[PDB]
Amino acid sequence: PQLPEVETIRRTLLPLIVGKTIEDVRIFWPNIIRHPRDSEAFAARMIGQTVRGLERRGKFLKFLLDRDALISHLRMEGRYAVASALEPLEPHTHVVFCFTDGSELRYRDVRKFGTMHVYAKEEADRRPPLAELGPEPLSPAFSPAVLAERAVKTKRSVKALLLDQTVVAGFGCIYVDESLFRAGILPGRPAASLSSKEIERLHEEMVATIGEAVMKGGSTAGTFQHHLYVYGRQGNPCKRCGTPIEKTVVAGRGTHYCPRCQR
DNA sequence: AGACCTGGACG
DNA sequence: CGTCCAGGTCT
Ligand SMILES: [Zn+2]
Repeated sequence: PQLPEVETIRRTLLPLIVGKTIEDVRIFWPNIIRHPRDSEAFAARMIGQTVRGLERRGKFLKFLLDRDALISHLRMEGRYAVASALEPLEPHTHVVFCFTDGSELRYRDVRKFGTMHVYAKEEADRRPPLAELGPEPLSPAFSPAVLAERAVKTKRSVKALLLDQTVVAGFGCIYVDESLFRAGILPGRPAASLSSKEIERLHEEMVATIGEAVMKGGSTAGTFQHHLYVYGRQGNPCKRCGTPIEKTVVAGRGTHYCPRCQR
C-alpha cells in the first residue's frame, strides 16, 4: 500500500475504532513487533488505553491512544479489519487488539512483512521509522525547491529518487511510474540531469496523481486502476500516442513507461 | 542482491 | 513442476 491506499484505510478505519478501550493484545507473529522489541511489553503497555485517533504519515498508520502512539507499516500485504470476538479468525491474522466491547481490531499480513512500533506520543515523530521521513506530498512543505535540492545532489535515477521516503513520503512503484509518465520524463534519467522546468512539471504531476488517487480510494475498493497510463500495461498501446508501453528494470525494480511520451 | 515471506499467473 | 512476478524497506 502507498499513500492513497493507506489514507483510505485511515478514513474508513477511524470511525470503527475511535473511543474503544483495549482490553487485550494478542500476538501470533512477534517479528512484526519492532518496538518494544519484547512483544510482551508491547502487549502490556497498551492494555487499558483508548483509541483517540488515527493519522497517516507517509505510508504509515499512526494510532493515537492515551499516552502512546502505535506506528503501523503494512508493507506489501498488511490489512486491518474490525470484527466480533465471537467469530473465528481469518487466516494469516498475526496481531489482534481486543476491545472491551467485544469487538477486535485484526491485523492480517500473508507475507509477514509489516511492522509495529509503540512509543510515547511525544517520542513517535523523533524516533524510527517516522523521524527520517520527507515532507507530505500534499503539503506546502513539498515544493519544487525541495525536490530540486535533493535531485542536484545525486547521480541516481529519478525513479530511485522518488521512491526514497526521506525525499518525500508516500510514493511507490505504481504512482512513481504514473507521475513520471504524466510529466513526460523517462524513469531512468539521472536525477541531476533534470532541468528546472522538468522539476516543476514533475512536482505538479506528483501532487496531482497522488491527489486523484486519494479521491478515488486508491488502486486495487479503489478505482484509480482505470486511470493508469503505464503501470502494468506493458505491451499495450499508450493511451495518448498508441506506442506500446515498455517494461524494463530501473534501480532493480520493474519499471513501466512510454518511450515516446517520456523523454 | 538478497533479505524477510507466502502465494498466484505462467507454461 | 519450476520460475517468475508482486503496490516495501532494509542490508
Ligand atoms: Zn505515449
